[PDB]
Amino acid sequence: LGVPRIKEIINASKVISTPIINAVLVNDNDERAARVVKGRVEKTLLSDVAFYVQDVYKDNLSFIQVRIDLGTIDKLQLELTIEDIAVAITRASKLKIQASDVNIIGKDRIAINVFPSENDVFYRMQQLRRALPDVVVKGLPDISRAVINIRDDGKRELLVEGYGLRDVMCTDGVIGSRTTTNHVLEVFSVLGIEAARYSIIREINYTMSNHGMSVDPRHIQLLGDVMT
Amino acid sequence: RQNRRPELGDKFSSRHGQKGVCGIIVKQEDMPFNDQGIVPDIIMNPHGFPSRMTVGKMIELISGKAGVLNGTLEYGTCFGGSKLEDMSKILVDQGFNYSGKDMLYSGITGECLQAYIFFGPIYYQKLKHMVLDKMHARARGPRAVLTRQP
Amino acid sequence: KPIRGFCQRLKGKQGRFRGNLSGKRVDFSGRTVISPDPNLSID
Amino acid sequence: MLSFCPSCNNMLLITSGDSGVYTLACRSCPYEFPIEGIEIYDRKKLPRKEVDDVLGGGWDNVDQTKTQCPNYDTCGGESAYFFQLQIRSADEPMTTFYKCVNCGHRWKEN
Amino acid sequence: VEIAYHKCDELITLFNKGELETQPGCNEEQTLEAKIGGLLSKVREEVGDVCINELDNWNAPLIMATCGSKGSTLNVSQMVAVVGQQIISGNRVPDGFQDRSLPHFPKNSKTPQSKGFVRNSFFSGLSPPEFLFHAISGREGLVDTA
Amino acid sequence: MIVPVRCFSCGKVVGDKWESYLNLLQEDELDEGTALSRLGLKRYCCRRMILTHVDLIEKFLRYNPLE
Amino acid sequence: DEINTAQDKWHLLPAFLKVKGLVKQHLDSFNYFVDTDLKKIIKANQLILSDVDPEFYLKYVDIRVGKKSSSSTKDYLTPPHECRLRDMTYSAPIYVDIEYTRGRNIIMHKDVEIGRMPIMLRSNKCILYDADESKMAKLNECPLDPGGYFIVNGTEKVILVQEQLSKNRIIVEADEKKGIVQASVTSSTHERKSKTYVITKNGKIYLKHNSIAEEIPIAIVLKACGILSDLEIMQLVCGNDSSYQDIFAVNLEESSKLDIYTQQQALEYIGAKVKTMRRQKLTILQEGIEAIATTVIAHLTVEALDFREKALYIAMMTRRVVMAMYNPKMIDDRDYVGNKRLELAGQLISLLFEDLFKKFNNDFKLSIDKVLKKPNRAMEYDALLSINVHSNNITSGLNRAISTGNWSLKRFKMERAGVTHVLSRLSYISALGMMTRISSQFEKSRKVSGPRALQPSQFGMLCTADTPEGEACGLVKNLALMTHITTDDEEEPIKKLCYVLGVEDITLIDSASLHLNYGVYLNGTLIGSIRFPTKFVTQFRHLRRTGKVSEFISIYSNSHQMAVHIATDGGRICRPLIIVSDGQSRVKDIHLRKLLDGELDFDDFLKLGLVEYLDVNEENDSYIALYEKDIVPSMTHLEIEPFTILGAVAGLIPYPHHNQSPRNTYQCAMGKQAIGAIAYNQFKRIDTLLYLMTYPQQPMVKTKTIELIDYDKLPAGQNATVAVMSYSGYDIEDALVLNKSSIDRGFGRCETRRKTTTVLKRYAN
Amino acid sequence: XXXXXXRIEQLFPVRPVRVRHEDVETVKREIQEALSEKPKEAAAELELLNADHQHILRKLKKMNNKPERFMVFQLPTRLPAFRELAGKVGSIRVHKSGKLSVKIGNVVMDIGKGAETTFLQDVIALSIADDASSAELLGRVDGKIVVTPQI
Amino acid sequence: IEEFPLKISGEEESLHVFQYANRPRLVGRKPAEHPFISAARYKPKSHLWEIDIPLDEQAFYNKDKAESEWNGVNVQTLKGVGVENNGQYAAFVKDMQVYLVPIERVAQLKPFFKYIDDANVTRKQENRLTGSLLAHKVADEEANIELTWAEGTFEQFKDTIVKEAEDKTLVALEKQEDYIDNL
Ligand SMILES: [Mg+2]
Ligand SMILES: [Zn+2]
Ligand SMILES: [Zn+2]
Ligand SMILES: [Zn+2]
Repeated sequence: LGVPRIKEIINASKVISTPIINAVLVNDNDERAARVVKGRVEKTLLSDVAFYVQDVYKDNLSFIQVRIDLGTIDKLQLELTIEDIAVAITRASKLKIQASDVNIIGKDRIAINVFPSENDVFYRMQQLRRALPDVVVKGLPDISRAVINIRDDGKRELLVEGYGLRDVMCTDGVIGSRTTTNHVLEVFSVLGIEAARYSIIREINYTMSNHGMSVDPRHIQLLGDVMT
Repeated sequence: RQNRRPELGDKFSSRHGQKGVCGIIVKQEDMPFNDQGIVPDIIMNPHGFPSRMTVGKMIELISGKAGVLNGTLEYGTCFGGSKLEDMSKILVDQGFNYSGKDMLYSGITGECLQAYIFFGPIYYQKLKHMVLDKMHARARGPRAVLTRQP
Repeated sequence: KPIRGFCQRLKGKQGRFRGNLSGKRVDFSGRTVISPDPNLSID
Repeated sequence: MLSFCPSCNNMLLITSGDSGVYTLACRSCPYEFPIEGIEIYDRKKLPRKEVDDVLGGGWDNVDQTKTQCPNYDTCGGESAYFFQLQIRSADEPMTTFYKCVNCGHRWKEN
Repeated sequence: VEIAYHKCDELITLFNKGELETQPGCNEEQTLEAKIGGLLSKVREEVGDVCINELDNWNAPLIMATCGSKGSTLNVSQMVAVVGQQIISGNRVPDGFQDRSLPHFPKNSKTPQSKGFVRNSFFSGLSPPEFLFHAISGREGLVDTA
Repeated sequence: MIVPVRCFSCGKVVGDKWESYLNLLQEDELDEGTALSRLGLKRYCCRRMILTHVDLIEKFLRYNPLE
Repeated sequence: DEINTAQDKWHLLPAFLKVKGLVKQHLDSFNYFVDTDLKKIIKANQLILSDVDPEFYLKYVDIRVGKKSSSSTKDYLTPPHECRLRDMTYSAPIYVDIEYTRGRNIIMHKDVEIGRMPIMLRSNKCILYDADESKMAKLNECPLDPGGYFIVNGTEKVILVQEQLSKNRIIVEADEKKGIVQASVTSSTHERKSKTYVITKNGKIYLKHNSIAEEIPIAIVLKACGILSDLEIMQLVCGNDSSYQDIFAVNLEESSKLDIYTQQQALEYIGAKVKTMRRQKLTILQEGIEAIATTVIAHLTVEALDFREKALYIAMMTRRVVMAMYNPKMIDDRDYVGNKRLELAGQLISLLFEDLFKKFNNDFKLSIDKVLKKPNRAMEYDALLSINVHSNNITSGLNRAISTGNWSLKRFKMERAGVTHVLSRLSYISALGMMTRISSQFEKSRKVSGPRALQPSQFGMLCTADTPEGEACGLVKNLALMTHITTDDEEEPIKKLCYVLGVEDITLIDSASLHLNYGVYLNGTLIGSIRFPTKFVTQFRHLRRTGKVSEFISIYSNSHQMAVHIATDGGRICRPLIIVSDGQSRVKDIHLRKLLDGELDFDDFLKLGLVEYLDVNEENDSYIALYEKDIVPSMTHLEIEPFTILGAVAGLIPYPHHNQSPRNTYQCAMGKQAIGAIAYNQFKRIDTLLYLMTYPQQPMVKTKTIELIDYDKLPAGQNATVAVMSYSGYDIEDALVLNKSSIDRGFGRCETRRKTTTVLKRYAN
Repeated sequence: XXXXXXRIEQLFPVRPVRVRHEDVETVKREIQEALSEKPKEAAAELELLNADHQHILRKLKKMNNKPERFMVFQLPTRLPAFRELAGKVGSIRVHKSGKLSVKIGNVVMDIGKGAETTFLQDVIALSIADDASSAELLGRVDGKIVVTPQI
Repeated sequence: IEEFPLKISGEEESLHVFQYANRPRLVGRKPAEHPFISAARYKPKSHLWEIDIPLDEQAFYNKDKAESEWNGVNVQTLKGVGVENNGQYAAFVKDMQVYLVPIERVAQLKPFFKYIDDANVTRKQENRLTGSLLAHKVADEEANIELTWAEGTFEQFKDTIVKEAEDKTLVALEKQEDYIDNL
């Protein structure tokens, strides 16, 4: 919130430290109202709901077995049991090495099979085991973390530490009309150049309003206008 | 060798980070005086104390006053030194206020100052930055050969 | 590598542009220590 | 896996032999642990990563002081959170930053 | 201050023997930090309030602070009552030694004295640990400015 | 270097009391305070002029170059 | 009056300062140089040979400074003040004994001067050693002058104490979005290098040396260094902790990923990556090149076929890395005072003279070859006219390095600037504070403020207020009042003692039990493990208190990193401390009575086990009481005097504990600029600039420091009668009102003396 | 330990003994002797040292006539004057309350256990004769012994 | 309240200790089987130990891979250089007396893949050099000192150790105060 923040704003750098997306919600409750949206914006959840992961070998078949715990998926409010976890596993292990047929034996014990210049099968199975409990099953893979905030009232707004504003704007239960990010270039690519200059002016003004710097807003308006 | 009178703009400091230049040099009779006719060599603003929070300077003034009145050099060692109660006792024994605040008369009106003035010796150092070596002025003269600028 | 070429003359804080074109040393100027004066007008 | 041979203590690996046997051969040493209806499983626990409560605010734990904000006409705030920093040379005094408890307006009184 | 120190060491012994109620926004290790810092700041503010309320009419620092020419009630309270808490990098002074700030305190001790709380004022003088903690706080402010 | 002729604040002559003060300290020893009071230095300015003086000329004369 | 330990234990500070003055780091370092390091250089470079005329050699037998064997006295040295006046160098001749063969089988000795050695002021070879102020008067030198600088071409030059990270020691640091790198900057007597160590990706651990083309994976080097079992690898680097196993398993897998390995297969892999050796000994390009690569990978030079020591060192390197990757805050602060060392003037001149002597020997051999390449009439008589002429180069280099501060060491290959500064003569305090001044390592990336903040671990070692302003704010530091810098003592007789005290050698130790007991480190190297780490520490400390090992060796125990650490190297900062045993101090005021009576000088408090030195690392293991009143029976030491946490300059401040700390720092700045008395010979001096007060007065309120450093003898200031009031309106914003007629009577009256030097130079015509 | 990833039992694949991070220290002291299972920073050290005396005395009692057991002793490399040092040097004494001591010479020292060696140890004899070089086996080490001089 | 005498002996005996880091002292409650020894080797002027232990053939041998990858793999070679350490004395109890024999060059033995060495060299087939370089130069140049592993002769050694332990008896005179400095 200081010299580096003003530098970021007036340099229009594409990458900023702490890009915060402020998202207002539709309802007023914690249980099953705002935690649902928070879960809809989360980084990775395999390790969060895997509860173990296996490296299983047999006479001629190999299993990577994981036992998703319904208790965590229910207590932490998420909408996923098996199928979306399996398809996310397919996408992620394809982006890593490959994934053609991810099977589900049932009862949350989804198993991943590997089959084929030697010991490469074991190496790829080990690397799949290592890279497995890190993949995204729920939420946008742009948000490092979300955090429910209180504006000194009974309104529990949530601001996310991510780089995706359109996704958060279009997420269910988030009001897209009032949803702003502190990243000027993110505002520009999603909302327009006029919204870009509005974001510039609000960001600069707020930045110097947190240090007691009483600058007439016309100077900030001229800075935004000459920038956009 | 060159003798140097302290003049306007010469820098002085007082062992507590309280530096500053000579703003004015005034005649002795215009200076305030106490009952014995003691007159200050230096007058320093009270506004330098509250924000810098140099209580050590006040304790130094009181300890130095008690020391000159007692005939002994005092000690202001870190985490130690001459206790303030002892210095106040010396000050009271010699007829002065315990807090080092004497009543002065104005040198220009002659009346009693309506506030008691913190009065006593403080060690002051003259710093190497004299205005005689800093005063510089150029109208026209030597110019850079390459750029034809001063 | 101390060899000062043409582009070294123009680049830098003490180069050509920032050192002589936009900003330079001026005649009829002075500098000394400042002291207070209340009997002086504010202007 | 993370298993090693008893003979040369090198790390054991899975290799595919004839009939696709997933024997745990040890490289660098003639050691062969075949699989005859035996299950080699490596289970490691994973964190639950419980929920995290509302961030809210802990301004009750912040040093206050008796200063009226510049915006006293709008909000009658007699108190202001403060912290002192010396953002000047060591010959100027310290700088105190304020934040009104009634409006949140920040200012620095130096 | 003795009342404040008592609550601080009670929280210390609770945290050490067991587990305190971790604040929602921050984890376990810093919830004791927040509780102790709030309590010490409250005691400093209350002591300074008592000092200022007992200040004399025609007090020079009080007049300068009231008219705004120089200083403030903070400076007056630090000179007279208590230089409250030395804060560096946004929290109390961290361990300069192994799990400890200074070797003049017990190891893994988090008492207010051990982590920067200066009980003394500038009138009474700073004890050597408090003096060092104050020096680091001043240096922290001076740093970054360059 | 050498004792100043006058007190800086009052102008009272203190340069004629340095040797008497030294003799009071050495011969028939007294406290510094009573030795200053015996010489007539009542004011604390005249007291400090003698009490805080450092006689550096006696040390400079050890390097006299025209012996 | 009866001696009270609470208020009379402070006299140990004057006792310490009598024999160990403020300017003693420079003094002791230079004495050590000229007394033993010169012999060390002359015994390293003892003989020079030629390809031709094999029946001929030159031998350097002995080295001396300033003395010949002809007479008991030393040679006449032009005194340092005369050197200052005549713009020459205060130097003593270097005399050697030469064994050069005569053609008719004749063997002789000689006393031949090979140059002038710039002698530090008030050292052993300096003429002002043990002078009684009467010889100082005759030599026109100030008795209160600090000494410890050099006069080269008439200017006073001081080699500032140098801060730098400790060599031969593992430092581990993390980072955000990049990975964890942790180095071990290892310096040999002829080759310095840093074994970098980073995690490239996927939690894979690599060893990154400059001479190695690509970072060798960690399992490869571990297998190369004899530890080739690939379970004991994981045992050494992982122990029994479950998390580290999976943290480490990836680079275990890689070891077989490439091809299964013997020791020599890994050795060949390492050797394939060695860069070059300037195309000499080309016939070494085989598997054997890795032997030199591993020999010159660190300071643990291996001269045999057992690689256990280097293997365990690299395993600890790896395990520290794995700890850091498991969780941060296992890193070390690079600004912790325990992790820094202070190079001194003697060490600097030792390495500089070693380089200059190597140049001199190379050039002497060149001249000898040119002379003896002639076929006929190769008369051997007076083969030393060359060295008589050739002695100027050593003197020229030795003088110029000090004069300019740039030290061009070809052998060690770096260029450093600012090693020397002109000793400041603004004030006596300015000179004394330029002494005991520490300059930190450059290339520090000044944009950040890590090595700019003040650390709690510098308490009592570096002054807490004497840090300069403006640009080098936090980079230049000052020594505290009561401080010592350790000197390099031999490590071999302490390893044997550690083995005697129950430490079992690592070669006797197996991998599976290494992280189950405490491991004993000698200068960062695992020499073995011990049961009863606390008993071992106590017995070692008892041996050191009884004088069986040097008082400067530091022993402390880390519990997080299960290790007993023993340090013997020089450059560690330490301060003395009263030992508190069984809840009581060991001084008990009978020793104090003896001390003020004259007996028991400060050394005897060390011989008697009452006082011991503690470095920053042992202070982790200690529990110091500030006062005798708050000694609880769990504390291990007691402060002699807590005001010693301020340096010499900060001791000029009266009641500094009643001030805000920035005020103390600014007074540390301004006190060096105060105008006053410089020296007893200030009117005999002729300086480029000098400010002198006509009527300086000693402060009415002084401290113990100003009388411990003789500030009351040459004070800089005056006791002004001060009225604290608003007056005349000309005193706003730090402005002062000065009494006219106080200025008339001499208050503040100073003077400036400026010198102008010209030389009537003769010309070729 | 924690969860272990499950013709000759000594030829079965060997996995490391793994202990969780939350309890690495506690199990560490338990397995320092349990891994062998042979046939406060001052008080804890003293009590474990007294246990070391009881174990050391137990082992000397069970080594009285066994024709195969060896111990390795760690003696100081510079013993008190009396290597060409032969004969009787001194005694190892059992003090009251279970504590032991060693009198190597005129001096009195204490005797501890040292690090445990959880792997096979065997002693051999080297006799390289010009006629025939032969290596002779003697026995197997049952434990290390460390004796430390005390001031 | 008893006294147990220790006696030094074995002045000429070269008694080495083998440290098989490859195998535990005891897998279970009982001590582990002492492995059979054959074809042991020692290199003088290098103090290099080579010890061969055959592999079991009835289980876990991978004979086909063994012979197809390396010609000779029946034995298992544990290689480890003896390290000269002082103060390590080997002990046993006979008659309530602990008999000490100094230990010469304990060695740490780790498995050696010389067959992998030879396979690699056969694949690849188609100047003071002092310091650690000289150590390996000596090891691979001056070598081939075959040893004959004669196992079982303990009684001769033990009765010999007793023979030097009872015939000689020496008393100590060095002051305890002098011993501490001698440390
Ligand atoms: Mg200023
Ligand atoms: Zn194997
Ligand atoms: Zn407000
Ligand atoms: Zn006067």
